[PDB]
Amino acid sequence: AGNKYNTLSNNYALSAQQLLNASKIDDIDSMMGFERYVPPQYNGRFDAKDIDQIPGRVGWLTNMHATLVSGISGVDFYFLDEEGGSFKSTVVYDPYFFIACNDESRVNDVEELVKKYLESCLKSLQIIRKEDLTMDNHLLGLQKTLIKLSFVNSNQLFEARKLLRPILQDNANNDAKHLIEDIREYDVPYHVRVSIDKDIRVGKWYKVTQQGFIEDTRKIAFADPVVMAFDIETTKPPLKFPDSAVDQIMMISYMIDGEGFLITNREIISEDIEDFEYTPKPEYPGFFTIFNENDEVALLQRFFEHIRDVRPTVISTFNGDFFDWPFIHNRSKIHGLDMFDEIGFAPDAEGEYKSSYCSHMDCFRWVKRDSYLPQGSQGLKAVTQSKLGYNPIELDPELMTPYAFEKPQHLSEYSVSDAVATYYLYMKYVHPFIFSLCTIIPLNPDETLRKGTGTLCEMLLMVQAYQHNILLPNKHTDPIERFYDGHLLESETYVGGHVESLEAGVFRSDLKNEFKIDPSAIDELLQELPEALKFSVEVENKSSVDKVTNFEEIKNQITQKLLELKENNIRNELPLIYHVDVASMYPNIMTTNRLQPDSIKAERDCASCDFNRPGKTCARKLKWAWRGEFFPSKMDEYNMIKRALQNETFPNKNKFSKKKVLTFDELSYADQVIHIKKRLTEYSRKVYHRVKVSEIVEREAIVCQRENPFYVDTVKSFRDRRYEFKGLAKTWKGNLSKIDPSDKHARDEAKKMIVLYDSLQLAHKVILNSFYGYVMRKGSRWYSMEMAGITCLTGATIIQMARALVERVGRPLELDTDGIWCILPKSFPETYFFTLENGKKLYLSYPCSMLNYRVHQKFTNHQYQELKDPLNYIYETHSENTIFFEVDGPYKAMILPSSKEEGKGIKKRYAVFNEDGSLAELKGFELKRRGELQLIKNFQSDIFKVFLEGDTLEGCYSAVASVCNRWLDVLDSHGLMLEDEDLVSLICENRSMSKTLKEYEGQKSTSITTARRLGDFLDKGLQCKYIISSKPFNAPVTERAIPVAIFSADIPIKRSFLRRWTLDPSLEDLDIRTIIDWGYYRERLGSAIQKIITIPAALQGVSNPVPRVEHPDWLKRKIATKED
Amino acid sequence: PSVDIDASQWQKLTQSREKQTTVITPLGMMMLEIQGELELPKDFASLARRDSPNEGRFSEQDGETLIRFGSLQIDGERATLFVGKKQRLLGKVTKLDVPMGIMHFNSKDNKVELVDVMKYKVIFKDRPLPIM
Amino acid sequence: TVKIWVKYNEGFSNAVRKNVTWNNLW
Amino acid sequence: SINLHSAPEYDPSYKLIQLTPELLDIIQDPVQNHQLRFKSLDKDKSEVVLCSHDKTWVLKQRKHSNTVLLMREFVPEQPITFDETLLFGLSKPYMDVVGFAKTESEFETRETHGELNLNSVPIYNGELDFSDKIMKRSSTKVIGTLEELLENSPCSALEGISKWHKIGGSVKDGVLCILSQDFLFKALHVLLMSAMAESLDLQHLNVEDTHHAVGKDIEDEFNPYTREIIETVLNKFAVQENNTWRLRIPFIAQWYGIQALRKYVSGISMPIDEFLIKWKSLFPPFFPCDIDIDMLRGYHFKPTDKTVQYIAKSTLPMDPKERFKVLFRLQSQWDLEDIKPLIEELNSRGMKIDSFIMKYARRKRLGKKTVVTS
DNA sequence: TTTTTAGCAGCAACA
DNA sequence: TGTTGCTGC
Ligand code: SF4
Repeated sequence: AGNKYNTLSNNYALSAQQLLNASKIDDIDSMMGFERYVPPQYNGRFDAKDIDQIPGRVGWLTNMHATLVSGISGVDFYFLDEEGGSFKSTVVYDPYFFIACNDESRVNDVEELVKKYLESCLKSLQIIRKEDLTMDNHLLGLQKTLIKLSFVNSNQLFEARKLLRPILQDNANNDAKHLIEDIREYDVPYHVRVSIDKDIRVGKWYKVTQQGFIEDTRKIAFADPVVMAFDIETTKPPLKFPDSAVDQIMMISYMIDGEGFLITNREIISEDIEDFEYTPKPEYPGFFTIFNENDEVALLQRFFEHIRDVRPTVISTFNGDFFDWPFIHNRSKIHGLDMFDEIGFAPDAEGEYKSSYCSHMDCFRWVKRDSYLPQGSQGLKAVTQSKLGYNPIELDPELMTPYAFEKPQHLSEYSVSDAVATYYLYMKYVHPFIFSLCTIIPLNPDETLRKGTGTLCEMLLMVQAYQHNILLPNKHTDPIERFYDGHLLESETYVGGHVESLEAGVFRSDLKNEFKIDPSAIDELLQELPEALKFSVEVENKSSVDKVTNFEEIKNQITQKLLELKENNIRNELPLIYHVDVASMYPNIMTTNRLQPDSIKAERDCASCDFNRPGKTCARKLKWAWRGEFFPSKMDEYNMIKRALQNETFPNKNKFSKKKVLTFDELSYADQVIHIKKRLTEYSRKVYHRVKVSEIVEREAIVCQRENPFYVDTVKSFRDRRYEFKGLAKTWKGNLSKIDPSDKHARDEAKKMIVLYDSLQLAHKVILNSFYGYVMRKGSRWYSMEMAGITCLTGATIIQMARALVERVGRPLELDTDGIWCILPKSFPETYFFTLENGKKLYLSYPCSMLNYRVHQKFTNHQYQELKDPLNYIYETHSENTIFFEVDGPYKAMILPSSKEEGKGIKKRYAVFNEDGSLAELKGFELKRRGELQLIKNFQSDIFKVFLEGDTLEGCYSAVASVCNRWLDVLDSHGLMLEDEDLVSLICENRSMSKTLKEYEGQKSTSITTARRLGDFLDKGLQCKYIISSKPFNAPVTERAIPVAIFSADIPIKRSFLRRWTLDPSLEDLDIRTIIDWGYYRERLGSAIQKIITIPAALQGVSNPVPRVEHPDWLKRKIATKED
Repeated sequence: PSVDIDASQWQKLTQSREKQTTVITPLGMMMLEIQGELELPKDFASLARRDSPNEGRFSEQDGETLIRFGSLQIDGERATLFVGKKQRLLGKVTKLDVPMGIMHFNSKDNKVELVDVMKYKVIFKDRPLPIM
Repeated sequence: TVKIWVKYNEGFSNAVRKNVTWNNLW
Repeated sequence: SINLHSAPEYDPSYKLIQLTPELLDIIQDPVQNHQLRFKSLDKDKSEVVLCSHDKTWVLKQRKHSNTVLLMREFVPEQPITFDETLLFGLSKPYMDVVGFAKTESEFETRETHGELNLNSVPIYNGELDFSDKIMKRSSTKVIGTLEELLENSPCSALEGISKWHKIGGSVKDGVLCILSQDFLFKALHVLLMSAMAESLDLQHLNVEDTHHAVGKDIEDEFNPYTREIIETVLNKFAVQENNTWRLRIPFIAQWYGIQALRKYVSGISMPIDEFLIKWKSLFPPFFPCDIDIDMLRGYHFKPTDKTVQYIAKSTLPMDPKERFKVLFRLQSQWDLEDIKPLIEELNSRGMKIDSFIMKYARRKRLGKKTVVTS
């Protein structure tokens, strides 16, 4: 009894500090034009149909943030607004959460207890009712009784949580206190709460009124915000990374709405730069006006002044969360400028740069999450090449600081190139994508850009659960340990997507392949043909057979081709190279089977349900494959390890505690299990000679069909809206071509909206495929590890069923989860058109429709139940299935690599070519990667196009082998040819270090050796350009890595370091060719030749086309045993 | 300041001579683009004299030391350029999207003369190989 | 005598457009 | 095969210029007076343009990172035989080419509006005996004839004559000049009074009859309305074509409205009705024209919705934000067709007017009108 | 403190 | 020869 007075004072102090920060934000917002608009009083009848008589002001909500108002919690909403430059408005709303009771008869005893226990922080209390999908018989309208606790602000809500958590912990471990079951909805972010509970969304238009925000629909197009995009050039030391403590800003390049600007620091930049044009395409203009400023502080002041003048509501950068803004802010602090009081920008709790009025659109966040680019193509140049379809200017980072004095015009051309690349990357891709996501997600642009996709699914599901009055579950907490057969689980999961590599080789539309058709598969297909064609009209094309004039003509044409393939079942003819892939596979399995985490019921919850009668159809049973990884050790051995650890002593992790040492039982239970797992890994390895066992167990779960439909309705509805936009897209495509060609005739509004619907299409797309993932989002809500296993095993069963047909009528090459790559005979029944009485043609792909018909006969849900009458709880039962293959192709060529191991393919690696010879799709491979060995990139650039040459598979591999031999001649001749500097570059291998410093005092290797050798010779991001030296003989490759910059150095310096690095004091020859390890480079290229060519042909049984690169000994044995 | 482009001679020669048939114009012109830097000696008169007579790799023509730096063999669209003893370049004859034009600024008389107009170019985009 | 070669640039680069002055020509 | 040789020294005079299809058509035209000409205002600062006889392109050099060698065919002065090296696929040598130039850039041509360089051209206000005044000032620059001016201007002949006529260029006593706004419109006013006083066909005017009509009863030494002045007024306020002039009547009325704004209502915001009455009364009798304060405001600004006041576009800032600031200052709330000619000067980016409008100032609508505030 | 999932290639170490 | 780690698909 001795601290009750010191907690109240700190919360008033924190609320005053938050009000003082809110005042500073109001001052900054007003400077930037975001004056706080308060709408006129209106005592009239509220109807949203008469909005134009409705009072206040209409605007599009561009930016929203949580604030504390004179403190009361509120959200400020920033409206790019129509017409106006901008204006903010505030919605106040009480933060709240719920208490759950175990006995609904004594809720009033809990009410009196919590009124009296929370009196210091509670604003108001109310008893409410919500649907809880974990409650027995909620499907009869039974609702859980809940105590709503409301607060004046989010700080008082947090104190109520601190007071209640001890009672929940006492109740769980060990009176009206024991009637408190749990707290619910206590962890929803406050701005997300206001956005959901008021249905306000960024990217949407609203009228701000006294009653709240009213959404507007007469306006689907976005407003045009003022968009700034910037980049910065800094000094740096040779071979190191710029340090904001010592290095200066040389230049800041930027674009505002399509005008270009450059600020230069004339302490560093040697000449005055004149106004110039950088237009890399006619669709990307860049006129640059130049501000030649005297010093770094004038450069910073000009940059902050120009931001205040143009009032950008978006600032975009490339990686500026982690370089640009950190640098500007540290340089500003060295010069005594406060960047928050100058322009409203500060680092948040994550260290990311944010303001109130202006959203920070780091393009690199979208590149990492949404661009679908592999991590090797996520640097600005490779994004510009892959998205904007030009090469930006490229400068070596080691030449930047020299070129500020020697060639500053060429440094300014580089800097404006990266501003142009960033601005047009933002405007063409990031802008329409993020603001489109905001129209549906209850988040601002900054959070919508930066949160993980499974958190975006969580927000969408929280909107839908709130709208249906469902009670949100608390966030799933993984159990700290689990056991299986008395063994400690290291991890548990399910069997995921099925993947097979069936063949390896070159397959070409102009080279012949052998086919061995199963005549019984053609008999099945001939017997299925009438219903498969009817299914293509009725289900795929949503038409009636009675409207189809040529149905029997198409049937007879397919029947003839099938009969000829039945009689001539062994053929050697040209292939059709096809990809067949399931449209949105996991989402469609989920909608078809009514899979949610709201239904997976136990035998208990199913037995407690009043719909559980004799004859029940609503209990759909589905299989999944669980997979444990556990320690070989048993429960007695686990207990022996625990007793051994209880005799040990542990360091206290809490730096604020004076107690340096803890016992085992004084550790947190998570820390206890970390120490147990460590000693069990050692014990298991010592006693059982293995650390883990893995086991796969087939399990069954009950999918309720009668359970409240909110999850699946979100998926069905979202799927239909996306289809809607694909349709609208097509109608718009017709509109963009039907009309006249005067491009500027008030139809550039029509094309932006085309980008817009495309973007809402891609948006629903990501959201759907994400729901599909979210559901295994550890720590998220609505988690459902099961459901995920059913979805994967059902998918694996569908794709194995499809493969088993394709293997009987053609040859499947690769299978990955939802897709099959195959070759069919060129005589196979392919594409047809049904003719309707109205002259419209419906599309038929027989290889696709034969699979879709079999999917519908085997995987349809005849148990799907939907709630027809919500007053009487009447359910209808129908047949649901949305699982369709799509077809892509035919393709010109496909190339599949083989393993060096006997009988083993290489999965998820292939190259595919279109009929025009363009590269359609690739898998694995290098080159596209940052750094790597330049020889292998140049070899890969040459080789891929040459797979389009030759009329047979052997001819194709022979053309490819010519290029392989030419690249072997360059190495076998010791590259004495060409120029020395060129040899350097190609041989060069480049590697970037993440953060040098102590990560680097840390590990040691080739780059680590190159970075240390650059340090010996001449911070974060360093490009280790190196070659591998022949000397010292028998030394590890990591000690033979020589930096290429030594070859351009003075002969005495070059001699001293080459002698020291080769361990040859007598080294007098300094030619690069006698230093190089040609054997190492010959093995690197030979290993590329094995993976990309020798394997394909030799794996398919064609003789080895590059004999100068031998096959692995397993593959030689596999060929010899295949020919015997 | 201001100055005219004189294009009368090229125009008269163009109208009086047939259309361009191969990659070389009737007046005997060719361009060339290399993805790289052509590393040549900094001096030539001294080095042209030590080249043995049999090779003739550094010849003298009208008082100017010309270096014989390669050979070109055109096979349809394909083209190959041999450089020195150790370089082989594979390339192509491509039709120019924008017909290039070479001109000539006579600083002496402040006259500008149109020299010729291109339509094709010989490009070499792959790393040089030995001549074999 | 055999010291003529091309130092290969790994990728084709086209530089920034520049304005032209009278002195740029002469 | 052809042997490729290189000289020790290249001629840097040879440069590469991109030739667009249109340039090719121009290039293959023997008809033209002037084929093509490089033009620049000065030697060290201004841009360089390429001009045909009727169009102008601005030149932009674009550097590249490659080695580009142009080879010309040559006939070796003495027979030269080369040794065969291990080179495969070599036909007999039949001609010889030498790389004579190494170029690092191309000259791109972008279409732009030609403008006259009016640096040393003085302003003429109709002063008597102006020949004396041209030596009262020290103008070293000499412009005898207009062709010399066009020759030293960055524009084509047709563009030059069009712009020269548009800005009211003339020549007095053998000295090239630019007429003041006041005296030009005064000469127009007297001319129209004489033309309608003699019942001349306003659609078929010639120089001699009108010139005779204007200077009939005034002394020649004090009659500034010379024949060249007549040619300027006709080429400014009429369209020619045996080529005769026909008056641009709506254009004349518009000019007259600009004159009225600059003389009488440039300091006060008069109600539109009184200004239209006085404006109407200033014309020479029976001149056929109707009017709208619509273009009157397309020309000035409106302090309130029913008044008009003159504004000259030349006095407006070139900084966007400042010009928008001063525009919002002239009238807190602005119309539309009223604000469009006021913002034309800020960004040639060809945009939706509303775009830059909001960019600085901001739009706000109501029932039918859209005004502009902040 | 915020955080979708599983299946697979292949380099390199060591059981 | 197999498992295990890590990066990156
Ligand atoms: S199967 Fe039927 S009775 Fe059982 S829980 Fe589901 S809806 Fe209720």
